[PDB]
Amino acid sequence: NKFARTVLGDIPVEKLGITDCHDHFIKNGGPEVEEHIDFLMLNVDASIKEFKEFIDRGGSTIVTMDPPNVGRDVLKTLEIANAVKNLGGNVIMSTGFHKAKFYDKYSSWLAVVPTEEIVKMCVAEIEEGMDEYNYNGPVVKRSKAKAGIIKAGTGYGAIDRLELKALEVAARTSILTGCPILVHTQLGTMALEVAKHLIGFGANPDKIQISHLNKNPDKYYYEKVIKETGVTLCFDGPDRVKYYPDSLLAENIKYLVDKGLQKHITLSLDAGRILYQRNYGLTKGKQTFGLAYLFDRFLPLLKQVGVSKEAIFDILVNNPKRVLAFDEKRNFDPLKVSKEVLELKKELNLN
Amino acid sequence: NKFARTVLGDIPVEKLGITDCHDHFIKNGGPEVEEHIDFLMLNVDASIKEFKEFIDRGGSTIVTMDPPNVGRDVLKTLEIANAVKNLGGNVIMSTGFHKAKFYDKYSSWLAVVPTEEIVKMCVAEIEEGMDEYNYNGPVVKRSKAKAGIIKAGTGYGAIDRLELKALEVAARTSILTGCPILVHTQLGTMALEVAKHLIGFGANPDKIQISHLNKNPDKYYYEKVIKETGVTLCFDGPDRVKYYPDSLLAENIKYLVDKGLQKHITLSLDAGRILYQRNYGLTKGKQTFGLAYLFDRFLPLLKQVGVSKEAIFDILVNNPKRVLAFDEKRNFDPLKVSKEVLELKKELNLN
Amino acid sequence: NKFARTVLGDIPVEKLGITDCHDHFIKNGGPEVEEHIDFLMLNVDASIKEFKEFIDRGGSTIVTMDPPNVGRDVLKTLEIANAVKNLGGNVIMSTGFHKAKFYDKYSSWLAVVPTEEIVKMCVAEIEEGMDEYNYNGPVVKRSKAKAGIIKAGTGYGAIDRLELKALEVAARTSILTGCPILVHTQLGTMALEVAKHLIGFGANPDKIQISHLNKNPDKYYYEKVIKETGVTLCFDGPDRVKYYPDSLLAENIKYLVDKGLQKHITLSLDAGRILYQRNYGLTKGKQTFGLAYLFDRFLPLLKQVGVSKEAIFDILVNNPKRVLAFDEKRNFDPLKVSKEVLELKKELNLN
Amino acid sequence: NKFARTVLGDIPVEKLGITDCHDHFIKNGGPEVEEHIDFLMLNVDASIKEFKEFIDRGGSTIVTMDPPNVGRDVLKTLEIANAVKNLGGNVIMSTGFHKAKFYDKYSSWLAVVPTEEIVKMCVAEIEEGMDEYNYNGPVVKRSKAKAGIIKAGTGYGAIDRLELKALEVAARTSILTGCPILVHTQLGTMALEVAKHLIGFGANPDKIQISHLNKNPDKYYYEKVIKETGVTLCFDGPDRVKYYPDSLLAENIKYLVDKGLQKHITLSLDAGRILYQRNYGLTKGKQTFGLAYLFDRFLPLLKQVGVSKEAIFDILVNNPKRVLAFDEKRNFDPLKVSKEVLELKKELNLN
Amino acid sequence: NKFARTVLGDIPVEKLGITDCHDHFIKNGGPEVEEHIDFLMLNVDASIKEFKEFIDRGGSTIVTMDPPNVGRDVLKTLEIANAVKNLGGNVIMSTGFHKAKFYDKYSSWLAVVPTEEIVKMCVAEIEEGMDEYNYNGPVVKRSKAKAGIIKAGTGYGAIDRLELKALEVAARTSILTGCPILVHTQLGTMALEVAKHLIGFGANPDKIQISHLNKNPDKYYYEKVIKETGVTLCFDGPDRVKYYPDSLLAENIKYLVDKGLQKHITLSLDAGRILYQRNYGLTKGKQTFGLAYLFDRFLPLLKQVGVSKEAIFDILVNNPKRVLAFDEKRNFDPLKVSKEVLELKKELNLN
Ligand SMILES: [Zn+2]
Ligand SMILES: [Zn+2]
Ligand SMILES: [Zn+2]
Ligand SMILES: [Zn+2]
Ligand SMILES: [Zn+2]
Ligand SMILES: [Zn+2]
Ligand SMILES: [Zn+2]
Ligand SMILES: [Zn+2]
Ligand SMILES: [Zn+2]
Ligand SMILES: [Zn+2]
Repeated sequence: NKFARTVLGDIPVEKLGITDCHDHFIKNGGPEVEEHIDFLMLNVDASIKEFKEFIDRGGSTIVTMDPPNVGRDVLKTLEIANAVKNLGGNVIMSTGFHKAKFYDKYSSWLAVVPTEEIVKMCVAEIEEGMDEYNYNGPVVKRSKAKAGIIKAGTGYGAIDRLELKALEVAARTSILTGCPILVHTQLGTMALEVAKHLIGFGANPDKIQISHLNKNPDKYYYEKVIKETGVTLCFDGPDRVKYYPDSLLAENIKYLVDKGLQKHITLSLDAGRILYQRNYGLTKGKQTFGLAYLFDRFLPLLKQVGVSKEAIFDILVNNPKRVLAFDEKRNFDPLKVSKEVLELKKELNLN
Repeated sequence: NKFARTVLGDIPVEKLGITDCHDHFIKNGGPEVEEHIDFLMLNVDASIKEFKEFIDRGGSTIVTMDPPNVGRDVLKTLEIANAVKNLGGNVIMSTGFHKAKFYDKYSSWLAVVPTEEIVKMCVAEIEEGMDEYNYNGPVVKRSKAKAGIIKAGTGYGAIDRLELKALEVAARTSILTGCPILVHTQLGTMALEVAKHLIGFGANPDKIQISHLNKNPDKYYYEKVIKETGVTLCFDGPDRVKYYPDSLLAENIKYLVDKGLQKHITLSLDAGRILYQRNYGLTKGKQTFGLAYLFDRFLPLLKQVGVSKEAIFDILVNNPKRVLAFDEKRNFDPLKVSKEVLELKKELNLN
Repeated sequence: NKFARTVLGDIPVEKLGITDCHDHFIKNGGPEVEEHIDFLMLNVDASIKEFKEFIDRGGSTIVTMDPPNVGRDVLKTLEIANAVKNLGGNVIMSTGFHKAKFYDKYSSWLAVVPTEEIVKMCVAEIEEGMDEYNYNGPVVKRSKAKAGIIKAGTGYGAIDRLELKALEVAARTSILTGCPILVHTQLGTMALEVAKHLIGFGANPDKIQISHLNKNPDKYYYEKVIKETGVTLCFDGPDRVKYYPDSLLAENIKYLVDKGLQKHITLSLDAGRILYQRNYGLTKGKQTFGLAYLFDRFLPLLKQVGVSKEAIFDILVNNPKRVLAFDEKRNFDPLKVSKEVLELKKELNLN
Repeated sequence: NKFARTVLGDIPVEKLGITDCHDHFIKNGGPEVEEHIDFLMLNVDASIKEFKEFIDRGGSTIVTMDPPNVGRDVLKTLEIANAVKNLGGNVIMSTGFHKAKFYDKYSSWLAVVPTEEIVKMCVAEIEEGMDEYNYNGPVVKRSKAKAGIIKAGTGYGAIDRLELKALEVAARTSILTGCPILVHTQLGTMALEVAKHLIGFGANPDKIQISHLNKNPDKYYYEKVIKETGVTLCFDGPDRVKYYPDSLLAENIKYLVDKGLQKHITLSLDAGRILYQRNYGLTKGKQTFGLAYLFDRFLPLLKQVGVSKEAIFDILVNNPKRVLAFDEKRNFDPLKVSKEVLELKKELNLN
Repeated sequence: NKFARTVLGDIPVEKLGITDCHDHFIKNGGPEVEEHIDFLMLNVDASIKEFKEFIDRGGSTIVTMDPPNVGRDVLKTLEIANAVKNLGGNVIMSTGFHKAKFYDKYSSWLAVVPTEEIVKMCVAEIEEGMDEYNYNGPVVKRSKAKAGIIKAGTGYGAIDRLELKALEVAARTSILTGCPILVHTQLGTMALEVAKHLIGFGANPDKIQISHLNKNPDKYYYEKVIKETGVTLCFDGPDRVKYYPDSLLAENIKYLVDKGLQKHITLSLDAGRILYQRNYGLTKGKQTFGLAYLFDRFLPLLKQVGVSKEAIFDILVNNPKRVLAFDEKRNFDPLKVSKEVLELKKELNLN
């Protein structure tokens, strides 16, 4: 009797269906918008339209990976989820943290608040309800919607002490609530160490997804991470030509499948800029691709390069059915934390 | 029987002595540091040495104007206060807000949390204790030290809707607790309108300082603001040549005193960059001026252009003793808010 | 028996009334918007409201100084004019050019097209109708509305060769049509030389206004320019604190009046950024000053520093009535251009 | 009996010879130069020397792809063409448009002037003569030289509404005059959609080249575009290491040849920065590669990876003889435009 | 029998005539040019013509204040000097250093080489001949031309430890050789301390000029510096409207003269950007002001505001004849350095 926690309540995992495991609709301000205006995405109407295209093509579930302090909007996302619920659409929202670059290293709550206290706060979003004020300040107003996954983030070619902190937070929260974990890696760097640290803390590899490996297109590395740790690689990459062509990802996915690793791969669009969805594009007077592109162009390319229907079905349906399912709750035991992790925490002044 | 609220406790106002009404020692990250590395000031020893030169010269009290989310550091500022208390040094800390530039207009708590609830949070800093975590997230740990003034801020040539919200917060908190108010203006613009709105909300002009008028060196405007509203103008500007020479502030002050407005003037250094203090300067391998310059150079210049010792004594001692003294508490009545302010809030979508 | 040429037709100069000699409402794209998004001003309703406030205070005429290739929008500006005509509002539009910084120095029509052909195009806007496509390409579609002044612009501390060319275009078009001229100077530099070159070309000093001298607050210079050339100084500057305080402009205007030069001064707000008007400011969620500030704040300051009622009446009414009045048409004789101007044109490679 | 339209007149296509399908010599100002001084290219002598090296290696024709408003220089390009005509050199110039980013979205003639009128202006450059003033304003002075191709451009990962407008201008101009079309794509994105839209408007796929696919090195995509639409891919990329190594392009071209697609490929250097030509390089005191590199290095690399001498002959000679040849003139019939295109124009607010 | 040291030899001070005490003609690369292309000044012919206008107006001597590492060009400046010597023109060149901003703080020779060794190098330039390679590396090739003054520089609102070192270098060189000193202040800040420090090292106030006080227009400050130290203030400022109007400097000079301080003022244009000279301006296709403006515009303004002809003769002729005259050689005794200076060197880590 396994379940996934959607903003509208817990569902049996058999109801996940085809799942986009890392995406966006609303990004309401926050540090990312600070980097470029294209990250501001505030249109419920355009988001609903895009979600309906995804559903038209066969999809059901979208995991919106915005942590409370970086863009997340509970109220507007709830509007979307309610608009598509009668159509079979599901939304899972996230608690937790993004990479350190997005938090003030001197005075942010990630930096200053004891880990145990931050855990209580992320547990509360998984089990009681998400803060409608997104943990922006001292006033909290909890939604009835709960988060169903927790996030952490690592930076370019380095795991910052605060990132190791957030990973500990992810692991403990997952340990305590049973919830899945997904981690943003920057250009697909430090993926192996992210998995190792999470597992070293006590997290279940079965519940771990690592995003953005597409930006480090090293098929050997992909296979190493999977075989050494048992985690799952959530790829984005389709229609991101300023990074890498679609063909590059299709062939690296084929390799992993040929090596028997098809149960450890999920897909996403990570459409987290305004021009990365079709309907959002229209609001900007532009023709752009969005969620339908996955079905209209990328999956056919997977088939063309020789990935089987069966492996595609694992990627879209069975793998997410597994990695997003809640585990049973457990106690967190500090004495089970690996020595490698403890020694790193000491080196990084985290205790 | 009036008192001022210092971080070490309430003191009779006769103990304030010569008072620097707007300054800094610790700025611990935050949005300002984002603009320039020089805003990052993290040295308690350097701070204490500088406070001791200020005291050596005759000073006693420094009001550190850092609102919780912009640079404020309760723990480190307490270290500084404790180091000089036995020299008769006093530190007053601030609650409230800075100008809107420093808050995410979409998702910050200033933008999203109801005024009433923000007021509760600022009142608690004045009456229970400041959050050691500086209100930068949902976990709060209150210090024994309380804030003794509340801040608001306005931007260049404009009062943003969120700054009008912070001004209502400042007025409400002040009304409820009796605490003084100090408002940052940007280049000394909108000073008149800040005064008017605060009074319109029901705040006491006797408790209101407006900072930075020295950056809009308009003697007629100074006089207008003081005569029309009865607030106090807190000038910084000594050793700020990239803006205006010391002589200009000296002459403008001479004019106000000659007009009979000496009770409406306070002074400060606003040394909110690392090269604005002597001891901090030495930590970056430079000779720089700081708090002692007020006495060694600027007051002699005041005397030189013809400001009397009595007027100087009001500026440094009697004025602060008045405007920093807590008022008798009142209840806030929203129906007594002025029609001009009600109309503005409607126009800015605040109600 | 003189007329001014408004976008709704020529009017007796007695109908000009209180005139704002340099301002803006619509800035639709162009080189300025490239410098900052605040230069984009596209709101007809907000413009009309601001215009009505100006009329409410006693104003009648506004001269929108937008050359065709820099922001001008004939269609939207006509909407504003028609909205206020029944209130006695007048709008005068501009042909000609901005400072060289706004024109490609290699390939723009300013750089490349022979002066005589450019003159014909500017004459045509004065005498047949403004291009609704604003001279931004090879297709022209003329409005029934004609321009009633021509602009040129000079840059910081320099008159560029293309700017001398635009000065020649201005002088020739004014000579041929009788139209007035207004020149933008950058920070009030080169104003004397602008005056001299135009007169050198054959332009009537009586038709020439030079803007932005307020940004070079040198009373002796103001006096020199007026006494040596007889042109008119159009000041902006109220509520522009980042440059200079209102008080400085007032006192410099008092100086000029005291020297007998009150017939050579006009006033303007030059509200050419979106936060420089009250109603535009509301569209961005801010309280700001705009056109009414001239009457509510700056004119009373002029009185307060001692400028006579007659001088204010000249500045606001009689001087605009003189400088905006069309001259009798003349022919331009090139062999009559001053020797100073001829030599400079050789030096700058303009033949 | 087919001709190509060179700046020196129409020539039998058999006289095209080896053809560089996308290159540059003169870039006189314009928006690109605004991006980087390196785009400014003004040296006729250096350009003629480079052209002579190209001829010395066996080249004959160079298509210079500068649309009127972005860099184009009729006078100087004619100087180049006249200097090499007796050496067998041919120059073809372009009318039409660059990508939207290079035009003011509010006030540029692309934005504001009705499509039909723009078409007339582009047909005129093809059939009467190019404007020596490059359509940079309201004065036109036609050269005897005519353009022999029309350009459009699309931006990164999107076709802007104005770009769809320029594509319609390109299709209509080609249908009306018979001229060929070349489209800049940004990083090789949206190539398939560009092809379908042009075709949708009624353009002859046989007349269509699309540039920059080399920047999206996806052999499957290249193949899809060619097979589904019949257009021709004009690659640049030799000696552009900051994007991709020569080897990648060579291997992708080999792939296309192996799949039977060798008739759908042309080559170019797109030497549109000053350090992308040997002789221009010399003027800046640098050793750099230029046009000769095509023959000295890249074509030998194509042989090395196994591209047949026939495929290479097709790429350099036969394919350009087909794609650059004028079609018989036709009438444009709006009712023939595809439903997909019509629906998109509605979605983009283009009627 | 005093002499000044020009690049063509020692001259009797009576041959100085009207002397521009801080200016430029050639700025050949260096750290300044890295800040803005406008600092690049390479035109000997334009420089000569400008010098000739200066001479035509009555001027004789120009002190070019470029220290060896920042822009200085011995070869080209000699060309200029040689072209005007027969017109009675003199060029004095400089040794020493600019402000610390222009030297690598970690590894520049100023940072790393012991003070004593640097003094030897600067002494060599005054006494044997300037390095034609400008001390920009290990290979030295001395000109027959000697430097006739030594420079030092201080930064904004601070004297950097490396600037104190350079001040020590300046004092020691001056004490050893008798040469005069000129110090650039940044925005006219720290002028008092520069004076005190040089004096505390043992330099003669009679030989000291401090530049750029015009950027800190505080008349009381000017008087304090002169009255307390006896140094000379070298003003630039004419036609630098982006800082301050000419009228401000004229009035502040009038003040100093009225206080009996006319012997302590020199003048200069500091035309150290390419548009700050008339002839250089012409090479850029612009009309600009330069050296002649001193005589045509600024000196008449001085008279206008009431500065006497005798005060003006001092500023131009008598004062430079005093401050630029060599002192008799003396010995440097480090034991005689003021306690204030010793104390600061310890605080700044300079031992
Ligand atoms: Zn991510
Ligand atoms: Zn994402
Ligand atoms: Zn402030
Ligand atoms: Zn401050
Ligand atoms: Zn202007
Ligand atoms: Zn303007
Ligand atoms: Zn291109
Ligand atoms: Zn190109
Ligand atoms: Zn300098
Ligand atoms: Zn200089």
